[PDB]
Amino acid sequence: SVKKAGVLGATGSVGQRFILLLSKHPEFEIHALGASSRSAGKKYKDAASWKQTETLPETEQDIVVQECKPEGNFLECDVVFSGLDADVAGDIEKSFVEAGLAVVSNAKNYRREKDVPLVVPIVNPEHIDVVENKVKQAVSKGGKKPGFIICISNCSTAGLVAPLKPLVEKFGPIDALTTTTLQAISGVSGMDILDNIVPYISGEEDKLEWETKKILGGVNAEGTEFVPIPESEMKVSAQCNRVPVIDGHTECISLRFANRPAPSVEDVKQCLREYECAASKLGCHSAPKQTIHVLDQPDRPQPRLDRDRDSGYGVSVGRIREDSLLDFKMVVLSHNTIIGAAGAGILIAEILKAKNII
Amino acid sequence: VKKAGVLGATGSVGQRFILLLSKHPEFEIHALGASSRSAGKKYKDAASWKQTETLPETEQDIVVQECKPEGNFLECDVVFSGLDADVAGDIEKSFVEAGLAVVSNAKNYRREKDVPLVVPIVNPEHIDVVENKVKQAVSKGGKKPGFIICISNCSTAGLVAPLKPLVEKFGPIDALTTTTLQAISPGVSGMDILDNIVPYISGEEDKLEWETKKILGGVNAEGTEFVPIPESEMKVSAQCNRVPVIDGHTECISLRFANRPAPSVEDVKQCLREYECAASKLGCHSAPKQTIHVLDQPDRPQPRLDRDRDSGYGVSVGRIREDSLLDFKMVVLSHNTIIGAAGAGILIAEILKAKNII
Ligand SMILES: NC(=O)c1ccc[n+]([C@@H]2O[C@H](COP(=O)([O-])OP(=O)(O)OC[C@H]3O[C@@H](n4cnc5c(N)ncnc54)[C@H](OP(=O)(O)O)[C@@H]3O)[C@@H](O)[C@H]2O)c1
Repeated sequence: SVKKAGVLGATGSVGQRFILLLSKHPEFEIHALGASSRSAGKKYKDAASWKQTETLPETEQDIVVQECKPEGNFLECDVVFSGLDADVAGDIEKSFVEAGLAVVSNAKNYRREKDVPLVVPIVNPEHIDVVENKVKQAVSKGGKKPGFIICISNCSTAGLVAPLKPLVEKFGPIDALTTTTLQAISGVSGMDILDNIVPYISGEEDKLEWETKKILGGVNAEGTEFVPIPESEMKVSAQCNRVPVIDGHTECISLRFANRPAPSVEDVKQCLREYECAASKLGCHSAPKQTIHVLDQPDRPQPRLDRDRDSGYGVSVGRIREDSLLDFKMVVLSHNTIIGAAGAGILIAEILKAKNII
Repeated sequence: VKKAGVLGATGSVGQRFILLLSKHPEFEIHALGASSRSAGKKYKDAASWKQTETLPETEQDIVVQECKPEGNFLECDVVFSGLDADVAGDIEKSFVEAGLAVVSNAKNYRREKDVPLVVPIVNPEHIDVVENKVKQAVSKGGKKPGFIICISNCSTAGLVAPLKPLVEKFGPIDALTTTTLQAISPGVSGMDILDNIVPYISGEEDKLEWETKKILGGVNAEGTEFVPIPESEMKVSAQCNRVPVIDGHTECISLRFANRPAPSVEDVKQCLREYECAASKLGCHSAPKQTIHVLDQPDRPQPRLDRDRDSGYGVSVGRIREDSLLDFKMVVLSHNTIIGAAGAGILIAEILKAKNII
């Protein structure tokens, strides 16, 4: 069965990738596209300075970009993805929720809101239960389906937590966590980055440190709001860097378990290679069976040689070994195809589709 | 005016030694050694000049010699070594036994209990072990005994440079992380590194972890051997990466003090600003009096923006801020001219000469 999909901020970078993906999806129909006044009225192909290495089909190319209001075609969408600029996403997404619509957003605005799930779909799909219970209890009493928002974490946060989930399931809570990122370009000018390193990405470290606590966190007794891992319970230290690499974020991570003793390296590696995410078990269309590709070569993963090879995995993980300060260190290569805003967004909608929320 | 030898003169480290010595009035380039397939040839005909700056042509005409203590090598007041580790142990041993003063970049003798491992802007006082030994041999036999001082690689020197003043002021550091983003400056081809990250430098993390504890360690009661900091009292975790950058290693670092409670972030910044290395206080020519350059901009240091401008400091240090796991984190940029093998070696020779060990 085909659900109708809308895209807010459709002309932007993340918006482009949303439409590109949904275009190949057998379960979704691109029904409404939204951007600013500068774009409204134009065919998508004229509204968007297309920056993807892949071209878009003609039928999607001719679709007329609409204003970002819960109106006409947007009121007809079963799910509304959002890559809106944060300057406008606040007001707009709220009115979409108010109109009773299902919003899956990459905007940072509502990420830290207490009743809003912050979801890396290959890691914490269970955090969606909060909206699931709200929705299903509302409709069972005969009332109108409330409308809600689920937020998509960034590629960097998603890369950090991805290997952590199986490890936390098997060996219990992680109380200490470091990450130094080596982040790719995919604005950053050639002037800024060529033969250079910028040891600062604005807001990225606070994002990384705070979001991971919510994603790996829990819910309050009333089951309506999220209770992120408190600071006394888990320390997270991020250092983010831009590097002269076109595609694929690398993270050099360190971790310690709260429960003693630490497992063995082989148990850790075996845990990571064996993990199947909840979304795969639900039978979701865009979910990877295995979310992690464990690599044994001592110089792997590398962004350039493992980008395509492992594009079916959430992350590639290499150099898993015992640490000198915490328990283990390892190297993580994110894959945009799976854990990128667009890929994460579609999977959330599939999870919503299964479980009958949309 | 001291006469200088260079072993493994044709290699990357040898080239840097020769170049830097030619710009130095206190030294005379007196002997050059390399492989037997180089021996008997002018230096320009023996070497593939991989440097940016060209050599004065009078230096180019120097005939390279076999790596043996035999002719011009026997008259050198200091012999610098840039031999590969698979032959260096044999040759450097011969030189020491011939009575010569060896300053080596090779790894072979670094872990020896009696051999100083020196980052001369950090632990020049470790040379006192050699000094007292030479003092002992003069009283006993009349002649100098022959010795090795080992030079730490640029990566270790970068880590330890800002730590020295901190430890002097606030006491020992019991925990320390580093993720490095290391410049090209086996080799490393463009094919490996361009538009890519290589999360592995062979032996690098091991050296970084072990050598730190010795460099920041002490001397036994008799002043005859080195007592590196016990593993339990300083946990050091390194994660080394190669990036597409020509010159200037970046290190993303975290540290915690053993002495509780921690100083403030303001105390730390000013401690680094006020540090003047002891080699500068001795009057050594190559030692930077402003050893550390702290930068206040949120996006600095950057290798390409700061490598020429800060080429006369040991390190530039930026983004000094409170940490959430350990006490503080910060971004460190190394300056090869000062703390690289050649620059470090010349400074050691300057200290040796000032202290009459020659
Ligand atoms: N070279 C140029 O002239 C130029 C132009 C655009 C972008 N860029 C660069 O490329 C990047 C791509 O942009 P982005 O996706 O990061 O962010 P963005 O374009 O500013 O915003 C993302 C999406 O939000 C929409 N939007 C913005 N303001 C809106 C409003 N007031 N009401 C409703 N929708 C609104 C945009 O549609 P609209 O397309 O209608 O604005 C776009 O689809 C930018 O960060 C920028 O650096 C350069």
